[PDB]
Amino acid sequence: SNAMSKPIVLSGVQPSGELSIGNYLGALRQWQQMQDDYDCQYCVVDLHAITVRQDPQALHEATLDALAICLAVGVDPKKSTLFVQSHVPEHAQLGWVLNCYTQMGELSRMTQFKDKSARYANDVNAGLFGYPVLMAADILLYGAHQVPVGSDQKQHLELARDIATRFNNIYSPEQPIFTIPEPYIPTVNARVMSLQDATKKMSKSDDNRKNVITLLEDPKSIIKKINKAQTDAETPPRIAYDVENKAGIANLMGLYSAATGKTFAEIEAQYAGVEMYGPFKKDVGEAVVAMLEPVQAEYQRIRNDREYLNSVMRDGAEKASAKALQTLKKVYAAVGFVARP
Amino acid sequence: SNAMSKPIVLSGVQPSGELSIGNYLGALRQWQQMQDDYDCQYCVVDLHAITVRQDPQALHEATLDALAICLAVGVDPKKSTLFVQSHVPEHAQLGWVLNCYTQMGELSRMTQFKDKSARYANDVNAGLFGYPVLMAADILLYGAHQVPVGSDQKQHLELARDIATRFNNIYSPEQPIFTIPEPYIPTVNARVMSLQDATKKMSKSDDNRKNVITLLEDPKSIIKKINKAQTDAETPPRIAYDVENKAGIANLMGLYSAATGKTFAEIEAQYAGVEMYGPFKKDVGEAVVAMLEPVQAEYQRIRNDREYLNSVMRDGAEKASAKALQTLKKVYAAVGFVARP
Repeated sequence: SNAMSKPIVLSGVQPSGELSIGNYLGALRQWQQMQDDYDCQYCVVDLHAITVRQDPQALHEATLDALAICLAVGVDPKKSTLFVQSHVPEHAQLGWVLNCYTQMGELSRMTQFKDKSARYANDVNAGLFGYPVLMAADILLYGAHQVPVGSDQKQHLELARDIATRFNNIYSPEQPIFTIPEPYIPTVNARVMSLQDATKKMSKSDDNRKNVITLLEDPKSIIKKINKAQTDAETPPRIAYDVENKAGIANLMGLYSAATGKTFAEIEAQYAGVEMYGPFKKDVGEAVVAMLEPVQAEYQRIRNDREYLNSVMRDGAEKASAKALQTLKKVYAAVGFVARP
Repeated sequence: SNAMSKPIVLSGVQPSGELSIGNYLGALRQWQQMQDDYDCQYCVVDLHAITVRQDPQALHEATLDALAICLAVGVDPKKSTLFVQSHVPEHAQLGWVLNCYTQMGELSRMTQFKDKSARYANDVNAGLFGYPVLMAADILLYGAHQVPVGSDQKQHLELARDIATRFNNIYSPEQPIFTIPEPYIPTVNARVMSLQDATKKMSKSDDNRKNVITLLEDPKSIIKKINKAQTDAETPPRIAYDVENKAGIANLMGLYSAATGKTFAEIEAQYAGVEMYGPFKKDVGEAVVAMLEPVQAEYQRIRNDREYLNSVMRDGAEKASAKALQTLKKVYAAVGFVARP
């Protein structure tokens, strides 16, 4: 009654890299609907970005890029809580407290830290080590019931659960202070594969950019990449859906289906008797451009309306802090701090 | 012109344990004067207290105890910046950022962490590991030129210097953002020794309480402890100052001198020809009670005036945040964050 009857979801949005068409089809395309079915928070995680050395100007602009992509796919500041992490002071504050309820061993065993320790040698910074604790704060501040996490963030989510449980057991065993978060289950299981290796999931961090279409990719680059996509060895060519034997075509059919709304049964019929993949790949690229272009256009407009973006940031930070401060006050009272008068 | 012409000093005040008469004579007795000669901040470090498991109610009350002891020795909220750490949100915020410029190796080699790791086994928490970074934030927020540090905090102060230098070299090599802090040099080198082992400095954390007089110790306990203090083996007894050969008497003479203003030359003359230590120890205990009692009385009054304490906390947090936020904004801009609009 009413937001109180929907689950609370918190999503972390990175201000770095470029989102892929897999991220779009697997997640962002569904955000406008999720905003109606869940009480959603979208946090642009700039405090986590600086765990690796960032060019300052690039980070600044990437933050605005992330905010604008959220708006472009239909995140509404009035219907969701959309904000930049560093704008909401409660995040770092709860993070410090939660450090005191996190075991060193729990952080040292994190696979993401162990990788970066190996890459950076003695330079490895304490932020990279500690960011799972800050992630836990990010989630727990909002009492999120559900959190979307990639494969590489699952261990981190488990630690958040462990920290919340530990704290609740100490301070509030009968009326818990923290909600124990669970993974969010996406409503579309998109299967977007690397364009030149259809056996491998499309990855936004792939060094091989021939495998990847990004959400803000130039339409001409999208067309070229799709025209060079893996098909299959079937002779004569046959456009039919089959992941095991026709993986490349299956990936193209999945893209065409997403872009046009056509079912695999309609696509098979459309190309019945066509013994060539070239025209089909042209059709797919054009369809993918037509799907993304409207998002790109909305993005490019929103992105250069700084007065609007500032309004969004201001209103989101206020809305987020109002919620987060309630949690922070309860945590501070529980551990024994004197409340600020 | 005018506060801008005095050095900035930040002192950390623990909300745990009990301050000793050595802490009083070595440090706190001089705070009223320091407040005039330096631009002083006194931070009650409750965020650092929770790096070890605290009873919540005990921590709450210990915070108020610490605040009241500062006021009782003459820290004036109008002349100094006196506040509780957790009341000023900028501390945890800068702490997170500074984690990202601190090497894991720098924290792992800290002697204080290595001790606690050995004591707590797998329980050792990430707060105990990371608190040098938060200490650095506590200092750097105020642009402190000088920081009083005990032997056990010197390594931590060096890390603050290292972090400030590293950050300045990256972001501001010509116009530094951070002031590089140095140790504060106390104006009185008090030599307050353990009462039953005059060869060892009096320690507030001594398990042997017979060695320690605390600032808020009951006068009757002070009298008993001083009457059982170490003297020396000289026969006939002779009250004369000599640290190497008459350490126990030297310690008692130092206490009597502090308490009465009498020089060692006056004390020697006062007891000329007196071949007994008993009357002298009675005189010392009475003098020490008379010195501390007025502080105790002011403390006990201030401590139970919650409206006043709340005023002090409110005004101090406002004053501290106004300074700290200026530093935080500069740091956030430098690393590349979008400023909250």
